[PDB]
Amino acid sequence: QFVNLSPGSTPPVIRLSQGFVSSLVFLDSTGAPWPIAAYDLGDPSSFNIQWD
Amino acid sequence: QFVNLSPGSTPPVIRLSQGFVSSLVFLDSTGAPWPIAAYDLGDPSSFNIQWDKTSNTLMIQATKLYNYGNLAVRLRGLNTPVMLTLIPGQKAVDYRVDLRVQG
Amino acid sequence: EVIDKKAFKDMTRNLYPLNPEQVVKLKQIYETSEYAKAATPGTPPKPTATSQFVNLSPGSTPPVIRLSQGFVSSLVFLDSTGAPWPIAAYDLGDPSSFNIQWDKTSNTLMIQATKLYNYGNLAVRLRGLNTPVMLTLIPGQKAVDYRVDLRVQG
Amino acid sequence: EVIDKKAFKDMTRNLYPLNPEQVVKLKQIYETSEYAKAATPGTPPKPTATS
Amino acid sequence: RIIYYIQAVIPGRAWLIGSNGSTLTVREGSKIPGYGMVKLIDSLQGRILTSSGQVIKFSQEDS
Amino acid sequence: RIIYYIQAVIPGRAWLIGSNGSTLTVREGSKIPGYGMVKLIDSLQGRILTSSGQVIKFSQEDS
Amino acid sequence: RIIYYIQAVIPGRAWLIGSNGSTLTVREGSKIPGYGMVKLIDSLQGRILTSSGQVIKFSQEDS
Amino acid sequence: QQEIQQRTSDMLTAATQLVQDWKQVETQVYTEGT
Amino acid sequence: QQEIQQRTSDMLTAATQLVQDWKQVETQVYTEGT
Amino acid sequence: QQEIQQRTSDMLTAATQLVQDWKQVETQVYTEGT
Amino acid sequence: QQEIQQRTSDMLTAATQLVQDWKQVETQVYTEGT
Repeated sequence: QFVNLSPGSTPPVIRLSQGFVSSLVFLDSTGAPWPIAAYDLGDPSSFNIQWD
Repeated sequence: QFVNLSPGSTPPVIRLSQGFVSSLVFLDSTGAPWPIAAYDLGDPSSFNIQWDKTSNTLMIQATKLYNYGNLAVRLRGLNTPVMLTLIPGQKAVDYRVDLRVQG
Repeated sequence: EVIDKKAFKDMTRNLYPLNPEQVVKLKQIYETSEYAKAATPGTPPKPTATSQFVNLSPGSTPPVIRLSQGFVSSLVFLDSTGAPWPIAAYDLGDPSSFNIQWDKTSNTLMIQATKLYNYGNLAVRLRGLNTPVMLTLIPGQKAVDYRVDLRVQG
Repeated sequence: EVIDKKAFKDMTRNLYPLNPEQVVKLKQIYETSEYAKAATPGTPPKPTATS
Repeated sequence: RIIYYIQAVIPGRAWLIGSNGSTLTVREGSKIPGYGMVKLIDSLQGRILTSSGQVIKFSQEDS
Repeated sequence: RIIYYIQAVIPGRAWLIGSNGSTLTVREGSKIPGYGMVKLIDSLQGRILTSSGQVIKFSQEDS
Repeated sequence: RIIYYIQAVIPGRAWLIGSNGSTLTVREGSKIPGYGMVKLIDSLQGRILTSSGQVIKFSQEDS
Repeated sequence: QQEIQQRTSDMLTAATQLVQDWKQVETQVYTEGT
Repeated sequence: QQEIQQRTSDMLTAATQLVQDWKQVETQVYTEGT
Repeated sequence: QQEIQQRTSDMLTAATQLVQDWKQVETQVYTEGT
Repeated sequence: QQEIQQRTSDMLTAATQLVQDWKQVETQVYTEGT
């Protein structure tokens, strides 16, 4: 997917399943990797995040 | 939204939801970021706030369903503090709000 | 063989005493109950920002600040030109009704009301002034002052 | 099957003994009690500065 | 002429502000210039009765 | 002309925004320009009744 | 013309994506361009009923 | 007739719970950054 | 007739379980990277 | 007739509570800045 | 007739065993290599 940061667009949706792992990788418009500065997760009893 | 600091205008409204994250980012009239000097939260039993102590982004989580409140934000260069009202439980949730401050 | 089915249906019934629709309706009564607990009586106050001029004459009346219980009101102090005027000290009567946050150098006091209808007064001494400034603090009105700007004569 | 409905209604009445409007009026009675406690007898004094 | 608005009210007193910015405080029996004699202070609903028949209220966008 | 939309509503108050970007807050008895006098604020279902017969709602793609 | 596909659905809402890549979210009473008025959102079995008689589903190799 | 008194006991517990829930008001928190 | 009261006991346990499950709200977690 | 005395007991507790609430007056706090 | 209740006891133990077996979800393990 392509993520648009306009103040009119809708946030993107991720389909998951219990006990399974989904990998999210972040690239820019050209496709090169974009390193992560920080993250913030709401409701940690329902999801667990692994990250180097 | 645009924030007017005239002594006649109305303070802005932030729509929240319980357990969800709302991001507040502070920009000037042109749109460049304005780092935050301090903040003050009334009723912390209803809201949870994360902030690294230098940036211009707040992460707000609502704790209760229908309890509403207010918030004070002091920026780095400004002398007038910024007043916000926080309302949960609407039919829309503000995932990210951009506030244009007049200066 | 029907013994197996009868034990199974009574068994299902004992294990899950509530149906799904009953879960939905019980959930619905519960949200209506917190909303009724959380609802506010009358009308809520109107949130306003104001600006007043302070006279240190021996005839004028001291200024009034409208507050609300659990809400924050910010007082910022400015001189006649409009530049900030830092605070030297303050003195609060009745601290069980009000809460004041203040860094020990700035020109802003931040006040929260603790009780519903108990009102008070507060004294502020600035750096250059010899005359102290007295404010009166009234909670529970039909308007709440989110921020008050005070222009001082000097 | 009507046993199930009767049990659900008696349960709802046992779990929440107070109606929503009753929650609202109890809140009104209660805030009125603080207002009556916090009111001051007679007239309050006039605040003055003198010399 | 001059219009007065309620700034604050408790049982007994009322603090009023005028359109010129002057602030006053009044009790049950008191003098108000341009309105007359105060007859009743009603702390609920924000109404002040005056001997001339006028009712003193809050400003409408500031109330 | 100008169209107003509900930004937030609680029992008692309602915060509205206009198509010009101006924001207002109203209570049960209040003045609205171009619509008339407010008759009823219904916090559930997001409807505001007006003396001219109009109903004030949320924007449809923003609600 | 444009074809819409279900991306996600809960009771109440449904997130849809179009063949142009645009994403929308809808509730029970809402406007959809080119299809009409939504009549029923069925969270089980992944079906959306439309006033024109059409049913909105998942893409077949992406479902 | 006796139902008034059983109702008084469940109601008494619920109203005491409601008023004690209405009593608490917590202090605000100020965060300083550098 | 007595079935109303047996039903009251299994139902009481289930409803208490449901309301205590609806009570808990947990704090969010912020992760810092360098 | 006996209702006067039951009323005396709930009323006695409430009036004692009211007068003890009217008794307390707390000292003011002065804050020094540099 | 009483067979419903003996059946209720073996069935109760088996269903409790089944639901407690359905409850557990274990955390994933990440392995780092160098």
